Amino acid sequence: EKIIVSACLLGQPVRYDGQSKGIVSNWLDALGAEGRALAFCPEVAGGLPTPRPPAERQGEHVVTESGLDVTAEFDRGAELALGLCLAQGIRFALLKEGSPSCGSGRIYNGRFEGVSMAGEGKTTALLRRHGIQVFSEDQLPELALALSLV
Ligand code: SF4
Repeated sequence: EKIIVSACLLGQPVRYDGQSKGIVSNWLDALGAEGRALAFCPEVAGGLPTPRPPAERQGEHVVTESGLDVTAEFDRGAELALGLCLAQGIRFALLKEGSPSCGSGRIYNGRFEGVSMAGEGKTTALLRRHGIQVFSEDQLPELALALSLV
């Protein structure tokens, strides 16, 4: 049984600033070694470049600080994540917290002022709407238990 993982959590330099959010986790390493962790970046899959300017949700819209609307790419990446899960039989996701794409518990408020609020990213919202459970890097034991049970 596989999971879809935010590519940045696996150390891939696909973050908006070309950096990575590689996490230290023996369990995630073992899952990867078994070919069960499918790296995925909604923003890069949606057609956005690396690097790219920061973006925040404003309701259903996703915009940059300058007002550029990038919802089309966010929604494409969200739909490609779902497509990958349906094709591979994946029903769990390990996505990056705070992201306008991958956030599951929190996101930035859309005012470009460093203020976080409770909410979810566009990919997470789509995945959960289709019955796929989304966990963050702060919920690895919960995700591991859910995956061990099936
Ligand atoms: S879109 Fe998601 S997977 Fe891609 S770099 Fe941003 S947080 Fe990581």
